[PDB]
Amino acid sequence: SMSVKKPKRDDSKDLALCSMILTEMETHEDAWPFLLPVNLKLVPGYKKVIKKPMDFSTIREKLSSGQYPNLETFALDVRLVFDNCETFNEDDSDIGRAGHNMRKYFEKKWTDTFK
Repeated sequence: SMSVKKPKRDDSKDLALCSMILTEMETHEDAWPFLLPVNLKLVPGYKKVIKKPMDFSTIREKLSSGQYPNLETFALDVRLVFDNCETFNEDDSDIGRAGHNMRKYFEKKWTDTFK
């Protein structure tokens, strides 16, 4: 509350550390469904169904241009990429499996870097 603060967690490396996590997600062999925005002209249903499209290239641009106010807003966009994937793709598909794999990979890097 006013004039009453928890001890100050060092957040000065968070930008760099989120950038490294993102590089590792970009270079995973199962990243291919997530590297670029879904083409809304060429994928029937996507525009209407997925209210908030997100992909790695869009996170990378937001990161590089100071559009994440803190590391939690960054995690929310990464998770949004996989939540969208689950909404639109069957579990038993290459893309559906890719998303489960990448979400796992992300959550481990996230815990090991920050928790």
